[PDB]
Amino acid sequence: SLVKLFTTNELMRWPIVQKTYEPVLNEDDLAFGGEANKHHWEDLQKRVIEHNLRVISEYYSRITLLRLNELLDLTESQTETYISDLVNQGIIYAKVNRPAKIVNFEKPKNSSQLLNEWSHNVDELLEHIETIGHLITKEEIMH
Amino acid sequence: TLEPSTSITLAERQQLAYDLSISALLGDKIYNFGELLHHPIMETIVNDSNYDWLFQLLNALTVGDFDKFDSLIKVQISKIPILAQHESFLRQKICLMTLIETVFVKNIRMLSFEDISKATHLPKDNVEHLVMRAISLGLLKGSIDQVNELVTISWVQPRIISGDQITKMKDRLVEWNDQVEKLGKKMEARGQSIWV
Amino acid sequence: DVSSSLEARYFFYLSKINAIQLDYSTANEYIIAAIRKAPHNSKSLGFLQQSNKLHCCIQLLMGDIPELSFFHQSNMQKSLLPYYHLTKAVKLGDLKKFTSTITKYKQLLLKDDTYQLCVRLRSNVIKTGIRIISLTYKKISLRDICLKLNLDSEQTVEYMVSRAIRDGVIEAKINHEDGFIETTELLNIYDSEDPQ
Amino acid sequence: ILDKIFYGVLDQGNGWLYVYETPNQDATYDSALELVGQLNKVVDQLFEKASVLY
Amino acid sequence: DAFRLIDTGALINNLEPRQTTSNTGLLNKANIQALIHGLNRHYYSLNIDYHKTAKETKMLMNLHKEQWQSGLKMYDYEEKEESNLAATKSMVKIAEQYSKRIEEEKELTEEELKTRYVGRQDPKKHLSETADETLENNIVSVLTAGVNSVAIK
Amino acid sequence: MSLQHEKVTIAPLVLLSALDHYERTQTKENKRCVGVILGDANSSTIRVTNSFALPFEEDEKNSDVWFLDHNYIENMNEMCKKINAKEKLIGWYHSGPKLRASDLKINELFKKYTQNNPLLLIVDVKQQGVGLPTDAYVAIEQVKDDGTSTEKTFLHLPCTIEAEEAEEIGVEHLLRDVRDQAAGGLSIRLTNQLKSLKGLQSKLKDVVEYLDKVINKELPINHTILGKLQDVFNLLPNLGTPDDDEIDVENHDRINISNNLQKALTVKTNDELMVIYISNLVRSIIAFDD
Repeated sequence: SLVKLFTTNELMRWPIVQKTYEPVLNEDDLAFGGEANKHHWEDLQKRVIEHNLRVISEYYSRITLLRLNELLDLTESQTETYISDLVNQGIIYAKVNRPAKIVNFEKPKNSSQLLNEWSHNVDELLEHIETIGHLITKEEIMH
Repeated sequence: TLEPSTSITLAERQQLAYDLSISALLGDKIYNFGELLHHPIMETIVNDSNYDWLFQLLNALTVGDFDKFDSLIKVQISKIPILAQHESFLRQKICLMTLIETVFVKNIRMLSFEDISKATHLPKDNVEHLVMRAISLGLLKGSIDQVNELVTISWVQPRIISGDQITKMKDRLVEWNDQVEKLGKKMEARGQSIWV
Repeated sequence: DVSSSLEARYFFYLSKINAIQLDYSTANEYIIAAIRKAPHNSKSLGFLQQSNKLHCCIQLLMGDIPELSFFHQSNMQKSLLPYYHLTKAVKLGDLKKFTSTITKYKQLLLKDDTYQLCVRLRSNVIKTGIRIISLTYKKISLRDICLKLNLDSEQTVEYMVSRAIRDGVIEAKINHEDGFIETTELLNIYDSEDPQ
Repeated sequence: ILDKIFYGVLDQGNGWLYVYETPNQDATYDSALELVGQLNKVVDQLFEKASVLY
Repeated sequence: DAFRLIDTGALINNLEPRQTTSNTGLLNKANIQALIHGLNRHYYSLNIDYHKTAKETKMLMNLHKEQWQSGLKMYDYEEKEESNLAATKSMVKIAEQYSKRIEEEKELTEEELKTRYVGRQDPKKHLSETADETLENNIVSVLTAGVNSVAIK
Repeated sequence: MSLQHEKVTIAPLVLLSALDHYERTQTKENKRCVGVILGDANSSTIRVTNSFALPFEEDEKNSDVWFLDHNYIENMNEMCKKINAKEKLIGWYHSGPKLRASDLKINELFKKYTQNNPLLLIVDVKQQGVGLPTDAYVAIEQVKDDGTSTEKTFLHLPCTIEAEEAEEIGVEHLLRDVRDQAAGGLSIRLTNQLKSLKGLQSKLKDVVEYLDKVINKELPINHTILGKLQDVFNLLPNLGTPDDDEIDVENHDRINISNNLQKALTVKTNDELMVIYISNLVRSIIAFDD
């Protein structure tokens, strides 16, 4: 149940993660409980926040930096600090606008990419319609 | 692929009918509600009290009627705790079903969150949760701007078909037939002689 | 079957008529055309002079403003001497210089039958003055403009710009309620279909 | 910014720095400038040849 | 090529001329060396014509299903930009070469100019072939874009 | 049997040979030549190298009644190895204008000898189609999820050709047409450009009237067809996208290249203008001298 959450891109939040799994797995040692394995429990917050950034990069291309606080369960300073570090890793890309009007997750796309995608679309349509026409014919015999 | 041989009794036919509805109501990726309505098993099995309300639940999903769905569920979720212990999926199912149908019938593939608030009958925070859930199942692909408050859809997952739906798909081709025809007639007219 | 002398004279005649019909656009091509058929010679000099005077004036009536170069590199500087001073007069936006230049040189201008064209440039000093002002300042108070062009009121200069952008030379729009004139120039016309 | 080592522009109308990281100067459009460049040389040389006819 | 045996004795009597009587034919000899030895000493070769029907023509000429899928189908537009870049540069080099040539091209004897100031392949001609291919290529490509964009939506 | 397929490649010989065999059984009017189909398979691409006639009788009263001479098929195959030992049954051709429902029952018989589901290649003898005059099906048996029983049905695959280079030049040698449906110069591809758009019209018409036929004349609501139709719309552009704005910027780019190329051509011909004048100029002197 723990891992199924993380292998999928899912909306989730930290005091949901914390509240469920604190009476479960802080009673078992290694990564959790202890006094030194609480610096390994401390690490899980970072990762829950980070799983969300990965979701939010994919779905949103623009979200408000204030709406994003609400999602991550953070103050504004921390929301930034995490975005910056995850981009350093290169796991996501972003650009933050600092008065918190926008954070836009992507690198801006090259002009050539956009056009190559449009050629790809058209070719699939023509392939569809051809095949559809031959399946129309067979169905006249059936009918 | 079921046999013409008869060795399935009415009990089994009804037992399966019930289970198939249970799977769809408590599912998260079953929009084959109409498929049950277009197979004899469940379409013609309404002939017990259990299959009065159940058939209406499958019908509620197709039309996007929330009020009817809630009234039937309100009674039954208690009686049967299989609905009770799986409720979250069950109420969110009709919101996801209405979400995919709205986008379908339009020729512009974007909805305001404000339009979704009205149509799925959720507050504005929970409209954003609905979008997130749908993309996570893989129903839809596209992008979100929260700063214009839009979700702009680029791809829709295929779904059941019905007479209504055919006319909706047909009209769009009528325009494109027309556009292709007159575009080609004008290009024909220019460089008449340059078809060597 | 024409001679290249016939063709030269012809395009030159259209430009004069055109200027009087406030065709300054077609007039400009036509006079540059006339000179290119026309030979360079000291034998053709009196023809070329009149063509070059006609050309300079056409540009100032556009608001295009002839090159300073045109006057110096030609071997005609004395003949075109009034046109050289007209080009400078309009450039600065100076009513005071301009009134002095056309009176001072009145008779010479009157011989060439271009005295009639020159008086029309009195409007054009005002229009050209405003095109400089919208480039130099994005937002500029009504009063400041009055200082530069020796004008009398804020309300008066508002009429002048109102009329000049009906011709659409200045490419601005007037804020009456705020006291300034704000240009709408930002290009990015390589995103428009204009290059096509 | 004067080097264009990271492009971007310094906005002191409000006190921000815009960070661009995007290509500047398209290769194809550039070489078209040289193509016109060569032809402007070439038509002068045709006109050198055409001095025989005059 | 086709052969047909003729009697050895007939060749002695000069009956190879006999085989071309009552038409001028399309007589030509496509191959000699061993052929003309064997003709001389054995055979009379035949020329080859082809028969085909109007049905069979249509079968032969048809070779694509993409006949109607080639002016709606297009190539990636990065590939087109690469192509325009390549083309313009190539003609830029050929123009410098042409310019060196056309500093003269005014002395007596064409042939002397071609050697001296390279008109070896004629950079005029060379630029014409290159210009014309990419110019024609771009008109189709723009036309494909504009058809699809307006018609489909 | 291979239940994996993707495409059918066809040699040119196959088509022509079935038309020859068709006229020499003297078949017409629901008597349709049926021969065996020979080639490579156990391959997603069905590669058909050859075809031959079988002794076959088609009754026109009933097409569910047919004659096939089974014994002949084994003997013929031994002689196929003599030619090349890599030709086996991979189906059977039909010569008719279109698919019959007696063709499903016929297909049964060739299963016995094939390591691949048997191919139906319709070789038309009126040479219809705006691409190749061949349609291609392979019989597949599947469950249908529409609430209907398990069918064996002929499902369409694309048609393509693979031609030996040796053979292909024979096609060029035979063919005296300079080709107006294949690439060439500007004008030739200008026809090819219009031809494709007119092909789309015809294909676009047939779908509209199929959809009308379903809800008034009650042809099966076939979900698999209509699903591909839903994806046509999702892959279809929407005005006001920055991708379709980039198309405007990309138009400018190639047109400008044409604009400079057009100027370049104009320059070059003006060199020849002056040349010819220098040729006339000399030839005045020569004439005057004579």
